[PDB]
Amino acid sequence: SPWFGMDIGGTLVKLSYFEPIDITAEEEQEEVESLKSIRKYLTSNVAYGSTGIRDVHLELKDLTLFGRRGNLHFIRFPTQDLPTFIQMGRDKNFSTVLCATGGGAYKFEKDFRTIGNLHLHKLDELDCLVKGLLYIDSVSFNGQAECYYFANASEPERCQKMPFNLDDPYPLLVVNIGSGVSILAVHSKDNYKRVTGTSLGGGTFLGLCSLLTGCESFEEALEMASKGDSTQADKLVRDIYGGDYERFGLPGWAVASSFGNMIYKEKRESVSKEDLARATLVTITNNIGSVARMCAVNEKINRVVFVGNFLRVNTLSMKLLAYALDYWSKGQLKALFLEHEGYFGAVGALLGLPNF
Amino acid sequence: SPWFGMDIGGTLVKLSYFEPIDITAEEEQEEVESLKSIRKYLTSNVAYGSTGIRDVHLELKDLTLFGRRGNLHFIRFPTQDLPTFIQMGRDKNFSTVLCATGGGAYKFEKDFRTIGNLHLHKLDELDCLVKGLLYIDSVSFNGQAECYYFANASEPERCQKMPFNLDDPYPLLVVNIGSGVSILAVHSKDNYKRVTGTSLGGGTFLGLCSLLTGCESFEEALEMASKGDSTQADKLVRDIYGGDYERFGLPGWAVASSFGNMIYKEKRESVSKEDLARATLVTITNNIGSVARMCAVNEKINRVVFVGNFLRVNTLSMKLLAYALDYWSKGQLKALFLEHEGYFGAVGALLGLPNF
Ligand SMILES: Nc1ncnc2c1ncn2[C@@H]1O[C@H](COP(=O)(O)OP(=O)(O)NP(=O)(O)O)[C@@H](O)[C@H]1O
Ligand SMILES: Nc1ncnc2c1ncn2[C@@H]1O[C@H](COP(=O)(O)OP(=O)(O)NP(=O)(O)O)[C@@H](O)[C@H]1O
Ligand SMILES: C[C@@H]1CN(c2ccc(Cl)nn2)CCN1C(=O)Cc1ccc(C2CC2)cc1
Ligand SMILES: C[C@@H]1CN(c2ccc(Cl)nn2)CCN1C(=O)Cc1ccc(C2CC2)cc1
Ligand SMILES: [Mg+2]
Ligand SMILES: [Mg+2]
Repeated sequence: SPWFGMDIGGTLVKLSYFEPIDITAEEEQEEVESLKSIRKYLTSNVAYGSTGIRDVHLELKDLTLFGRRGNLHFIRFPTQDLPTFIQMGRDKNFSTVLCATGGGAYKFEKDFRTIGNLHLHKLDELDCLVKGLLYIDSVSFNGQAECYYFANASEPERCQKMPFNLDDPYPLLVVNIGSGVSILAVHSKDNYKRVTGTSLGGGTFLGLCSLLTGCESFEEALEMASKGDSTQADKLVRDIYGGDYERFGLPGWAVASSFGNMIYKEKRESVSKEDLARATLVTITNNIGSVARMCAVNEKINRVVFVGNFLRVNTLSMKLLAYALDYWSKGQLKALFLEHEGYFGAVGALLGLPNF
Repeated sequence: SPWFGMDIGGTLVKLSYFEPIDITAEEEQEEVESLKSIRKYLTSNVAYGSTGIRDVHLELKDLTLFGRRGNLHFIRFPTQDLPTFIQMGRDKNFSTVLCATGGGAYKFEKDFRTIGNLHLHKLDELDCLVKGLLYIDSVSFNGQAECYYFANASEPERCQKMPFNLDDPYPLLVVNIGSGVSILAVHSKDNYKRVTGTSLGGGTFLGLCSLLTGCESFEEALEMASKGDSTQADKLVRDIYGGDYERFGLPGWAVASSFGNMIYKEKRESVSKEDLARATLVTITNNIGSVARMCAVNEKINRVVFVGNFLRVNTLSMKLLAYALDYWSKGQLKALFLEHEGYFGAVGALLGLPNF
């Protein structure tokens, strides 16, 4: 049986697949054509159907897992297309213990059981996130750091991505930005809590963008936002005060009211779709950073790691988060990021396989 | 000189006016026609021009202030129309010490000084809020409680507005929902801090609503929202899990992703403008309640009072706030509201008049 871990989220399915590379001669005889066909299909394609993608650059090579050497692969596709995945799974010449997490492990349990003799084991979506994150960081990204930060995030001429060491990772605030946001306080390998969450997450960015701009993809939304000026939509401190609000240390450039200039008909008429995309991104990202900061201060944790796919190919939000956390905490908190940010739940699920 | 206090916000100007009612015979001789004309104009009209409104139901009658008996009046108009107000102020037969707060006391300082021999004294917008709130509560609302809560906010068949006693008001978390949000921790009459704020406030509700629905007023936006179903736009916990997320006590009805269903083209095509208005209101209100709760827990304050004009004629948001704070704090925090919620800064400004 192939070794998969699966995180079925509200928006995306993430799949970790361990490809053995130490297959012997007698081991290839004792394996069925369908097992060979699935291994060949997964490793010889980087697009699967019309919406599946293997993130080739994330592959972990020559990993020893469960006493075998192999490569760990990272694949994603829309949860909306899970029926197609399950149909392909029921197809002839494919007849497995599947560790699954995320909400969809429960919602689609009965659908996975249409695959004959498949054994589905549901695991908790935040327990899998924790052990996946700790595992990838422990094995490294092919010898490079899994974790990084933006050095000198206050100065743009200096702000550069730099590796960050998490060899003693506790305590840790994990901010999981998916469709919504979950915020976790990790005190040990076996001691963590969901301290809170927010419903203003990646799905809010994509949903509002689509309504406001007509964009048809996450990437198109980000490309619109990169061209925009959020201050066309947002009311700033200087629009209210005429400059800084000195008494409480609020700089004139801080957003006083997100989309607050859109109360004026003449401004709604002059704002561009790119401006609205950028205002949506800034609004969502700042609120996440602000909630993360309050949780860090309350939990007394100074390391905040942001994960989830809201941040993939999204350097705008990452830099905004890095700069904001540093500025508003007056340097007391650091924003940390992880190369495998969207996949930790899927890896954690795969790690539960020995328990079955 | 008439006794005014003025709070010039990013969206609305609030004006408190003290009308003396113990004017003697010899006092009426020694007063100028312009002073008489302004008193008559203010007390004989409830609409001023096309956008000024006197909130007659809020009037405090037979108040003793600065050793005089009179009535305290509450008037509001859009900051956008302040040029008209200043022009009327420069008009002949109107030729005052004006205590002003809010950002616009600084932004429009030079404009107020076009009124000859007017003396403008700027006061801080949150210091004025505190002393105004404490003062109105101390004098009562014509003998009724200024402060109220929604009893049994978890049960709708029982949930009713009830008076709340703030005779010993400290400590207190004050959540000021204007264009944006400021959150204050009040420990004594002279000891308070702005613990944080959020840029997702009343101007976000009105701005996003106008973009999403075409509504042209705050009241039209609220009326649209009252007819809508936010779950048409929002992705709920049960849309992701199929039911409750038991492990972390998240009910199926909780919003997992605000506007998160709008990532699907077919749902954007079926959602109504009323649904989007309601989703905007729920998103803004829940985020405010959530931020207020984190601040209360961190500050160790169990009384949270919500003020600002986002909540005027807005019982939907008030009940949402009451229910949410009670539910998510498991009954440890109570949402408190104030009858004069939009005007405390203007009253605080007026109270600074003796210092000049
Ligand atoms: N190709 C993509 N398609 C859709 N959303 C994308 C894509 N790439 C990035 N995103 C963003 O990533 C978010 C989904 O992140 P993800 O961590 O996979 O959440 P999820 O697990 O599907 N949801 P959840 O149930 O809340 O944990 C979306 O809301 C988008 O903001
Ligand atoms: N007639 C109205 N016109 C505009 N907004 C209204 C009106 N009635 C209620 N509101 C709401 O009340 C909000 C303004 O509240 P308010 O407390 O007066 O803020 P402000 O002082 O003008 N802004 P700020 O500079 O942040 O303190 C608006 O954003 C709307 O959500
Ligand atoms: C429980 C928290 C805090 N909520 C409030 C609301 C009002 C108040 Cl007064 N307090 N808290 C708002 C919603 N929440 C969330 O976690 C939303 C949420 C749930 C579930 C997910 C992921 C799918 C797992 C992602 C996101
Ligand atoms: C300083 C706070 C917190 N901000 C962040 C952002 C990122 C991070 Cl990481 N942390 N905090 C977001 C903005 N803020 C505000 O107060 C916004 C704000 C300013 C001013 C007003 C009123 C006009 C007085 C109303 C509202
Ligand atoms: Mg997820
Ligand atoms: Mg204000």
